Amino acid sequence: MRHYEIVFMVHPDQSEQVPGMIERYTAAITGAEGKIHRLEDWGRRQLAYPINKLHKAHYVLMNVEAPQEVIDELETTFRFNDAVIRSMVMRTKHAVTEAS
Amino acid sequence: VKCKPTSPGRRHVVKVVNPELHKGKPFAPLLEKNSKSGGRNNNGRITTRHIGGGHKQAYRIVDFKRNKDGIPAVVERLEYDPNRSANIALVLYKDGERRYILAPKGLKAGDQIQSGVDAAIKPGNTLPMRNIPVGSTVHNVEMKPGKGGQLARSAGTYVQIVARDGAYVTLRLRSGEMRKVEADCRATLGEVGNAEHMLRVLGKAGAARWRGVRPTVRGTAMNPVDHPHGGGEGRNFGKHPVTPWGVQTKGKKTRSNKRTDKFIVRR
Amino acid sequence: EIDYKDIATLKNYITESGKIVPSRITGTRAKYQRQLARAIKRARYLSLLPYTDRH
Amino acid sequence: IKVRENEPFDVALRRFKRSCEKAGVLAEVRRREFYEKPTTERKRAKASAVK
Amino acid sequence: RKQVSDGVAHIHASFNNTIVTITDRQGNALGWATAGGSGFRGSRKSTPFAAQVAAERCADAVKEYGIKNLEVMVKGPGPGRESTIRALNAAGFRITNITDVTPIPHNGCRPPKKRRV
Amino acid sequence: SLSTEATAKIVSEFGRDANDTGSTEVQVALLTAQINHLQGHFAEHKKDHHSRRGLLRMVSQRRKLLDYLKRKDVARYTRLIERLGLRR
RNA sequence: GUUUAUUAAAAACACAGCACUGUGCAAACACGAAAGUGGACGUAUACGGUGUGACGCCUGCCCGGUGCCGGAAGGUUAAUU
RNA sequence: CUUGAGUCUCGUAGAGGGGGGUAGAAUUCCAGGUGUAGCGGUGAAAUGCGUAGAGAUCUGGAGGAAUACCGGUGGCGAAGGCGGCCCCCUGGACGAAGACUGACGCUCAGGUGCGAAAGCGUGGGGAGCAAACAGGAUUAGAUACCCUGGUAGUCCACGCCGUAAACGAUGUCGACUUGGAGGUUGUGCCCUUGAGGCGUGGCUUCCGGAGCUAACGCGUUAAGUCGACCGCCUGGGGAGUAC
Ligand SMILES: [Mg+2]
Ligand SMILES: [Mg+2]
Ligand SMILES: [Mg+2]
Ligand SMILES: [Mg+2]
Ligand SMILES: [Mg+2]
Ligand SMILES: [Mg+2]
Ligand SMILES: [Mg+2]
Ligand SMILES: [Mg+2]
Ligand SMILES: [Mg+2]
Ligand SMILES: [Mg+2]
Ligand SMILES: [Mg+2]
Ligand SMILES: [Mg+2]
Repeated sequence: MRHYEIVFMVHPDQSEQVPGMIERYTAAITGAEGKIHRLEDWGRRQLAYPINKLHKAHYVLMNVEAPQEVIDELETTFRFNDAVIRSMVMRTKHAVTEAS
Repeated sequence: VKCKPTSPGRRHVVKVVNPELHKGKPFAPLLEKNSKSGGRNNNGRITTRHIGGGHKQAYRIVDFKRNKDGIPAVVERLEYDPNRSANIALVLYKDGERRYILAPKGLKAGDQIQSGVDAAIKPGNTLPMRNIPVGSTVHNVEMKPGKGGQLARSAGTYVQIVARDGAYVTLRLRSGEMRKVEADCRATLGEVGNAEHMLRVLGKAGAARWRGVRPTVRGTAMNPVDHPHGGGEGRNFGKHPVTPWGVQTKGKKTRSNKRTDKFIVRR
Repeated sequence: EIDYKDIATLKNYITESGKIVPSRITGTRAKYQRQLARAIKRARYLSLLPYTDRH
Repeated sequence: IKVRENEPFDVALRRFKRSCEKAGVLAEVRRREFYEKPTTERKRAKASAVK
Repeated sequence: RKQVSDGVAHIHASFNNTIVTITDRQGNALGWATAGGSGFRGSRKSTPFAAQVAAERCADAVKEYGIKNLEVMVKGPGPGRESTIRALNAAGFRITNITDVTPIPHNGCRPPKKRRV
Repeated sequence: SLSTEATAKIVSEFGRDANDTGSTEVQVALLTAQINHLQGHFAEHKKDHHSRRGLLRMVSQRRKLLDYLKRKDVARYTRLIERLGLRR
């Protein structure tokens, strides 16, 4: 498989869904013969610019390792989900853990 | 062309040109849900809107709206339906049901296909506009919540919404500019019908035109009576509209219900 | 440096205009300059850092 | 570019932002573009910067 | 007769002319000036000391309220990015923040070929 | 390019011994794979020429090797062209 | 291919192609005092009207006149009070 | 047989290519608020836009093209060329311990393929720019330069056309031959205590010695000393024209 690192920022007034969103994704990854060696909840915070309006959003990281196939399934559930304002996921670059 | 598969092009042998045929829909012969079809253009007496004739027809076929809901359809096979170039697919539900539908693009071989509020957003089945994102590409909507009219002309025919419009009304037909429509309505969401299906030329009247409609051409033809212009030594001069229709644009459709659509430019 | 979360060690390689500071006044071994800029770009999407300044 | 100071005075601080953009990347645009004229004059003016 | 108290002032600094409008906080026109309208026209304007007399004319149309303080919005290059702010500092007005709102794209549209003599 | 679990795999199928990544029988065969596999890639995109240049490279480069075998051990040639379904 | 059945078969009508224009569906348009019907069990890759008449290379300047399209601030102006 | 050439391993840098996404700045346009007699343009001017309310300003929306800063005397590519961020498919180059094959190589008429821009066909798209075209100005005239507009086109797909001062005006491959300063990327090593210091490969700038050269200049990336193969030249005009 190939490592990853996805940081999704969900709408500020939908934070309560963030915790639930994590379980789904995480569960899938685990059920995809993958691994999760990084995780952190940044919560809400001011933005550089009012990206997609407002001036704050909920941040979360990841840095998985699951097979590209199953992660490509994420872009869909990510797009078709007004909760999440912006999506941004880079490639492997070898397992990343702690710090951040 | 620009896609797959390209459209054959008959070679100069006996004044021959572009044709029309698909990749295939394996079989050459339909199901059973169909009527008999009317015949000519005439209105219980007089012709009415001249032009209209030629034989070869039958085959009604159906389905629209899609009252049925969350029950998994499976595309049985694409199929060719007369007069309207928008294919048709077949489709069977998980309870031996069998409507028809307007064959979207990526279809054929089985596929998902689901209707009802909250359903996979691909090109499966209709869905209340409400339960739809931007729908840069919806489908044969309905001016009303229950019907299925709109752009059934699938063939390349699309419609764009506007991400999230409130007030419960949106849509952007092709040349129809802008126009609001009850949001409690549903759209197939697929929105296709293959464009090239309408990218060949009939050929040479007869075996291509006649097999549909009569000589829809009358021109001046002179004879100041048969049409609001004629005679002359051999030319036209003046106005040439039939029944002072005034072919100089004019436009129509005034007052009454509707006419609450928007934007609409004039180039 | 190869990231964007380390927003802490970036505000130095910019200015009141959030513009990527040249390598002239940095001499950041070049090879690093390349990486340093790449971060400031992608990092701006996560609104972690600003693009312009007037808005 | 963002100024702001306490104790009313028209000192300046303004020409400080006048070193990153300002009338430069402005007139840079002004008229037409460049295309080949730059990649060339940009690589010739570089020769100047030698001595 | 509204008494906006404080409102930013846009300084459309251009070459062939310069104009400053003392709009309100939200961005409503309260009083605008203009070099072309400041006696001298043709092209004699432009020059900084010519725009200063222009924007200063606002303290004659926007003075009907009582602007006790105001910011400054300088847009576009030309002889009127400094002059204006200066004349305003003497007119009696205050100041809250100076800034350049000149439209600096990122290689978007392709500027006009133009000029070639 | 090619995956190790595959490259280091095939080598142990044509090598007249062990870890003989040099052997023509090996290298040559190793080329057909990356070639056949790319044919599915070039089926898509098409316009991607800069990648075909390398494709053609390994193709001719492969042939340069086949001619060699014929000029070093007639048998080995016809004995390998089959295991790879070559010649077409 | 069509045409003056019974003096004209043609260079005329048609044609496929092209263009302009109109029509958001209870469509425009047509038959009809109306109901209703055709257009179409079609829905802008669709339907109508006008002109040109494969195909090739093309299709220049004029918006003063008339017509049409947009604006509609101001002038003139019906019934009505 | 192994040093040429190639394979394997493990790393490294990259605007190499094809596909799909996505972001922010700006322009234009549509709508509405504020506000009022100018705006725009030039050397001046005028056309043009403005009291039917522009310009300015602010709010919302639509759309297309290109990606400031980083950006460099930089990098990648056979050439043409290739700059936002992200993912997917993919090519080449280089270094190092090495392990492997064993001359499998160099060049290449004909042949096949790739080719800036402009242009062509079908269908899309169209913000800005802009051949044509139309006004205004300049002038002796001005079928121009300048100004106000503006269509094809520029953008996308797919197919065609094959040209450019397609330039290093310098064919590809290999071996030799004083030096100096620098750039970029790999690797070994050094109280690795450091920015760092010493080597050893790739690619690349500038100066320059011998030599070469008609001179300018080229000068280890040669236009120096040699070897292998290919393309080409034989006075100017007529003519890259006629057939
Ligand atoms: Mg007649
Ligand atoms: Mg007669
Ligand atoms: Mg008559
Ligand atoms: Mg011009
Ligand atoms: Mg005949
Ligand atoms: Mg007769
Ligand atoms: Mg006769
Ligand atoms: Mg005719
Ligand atoms: Mg190179
Ligand atoms: Mg082109
Ligand atoms: Mg074209
Ligand atoms: Mg030299």
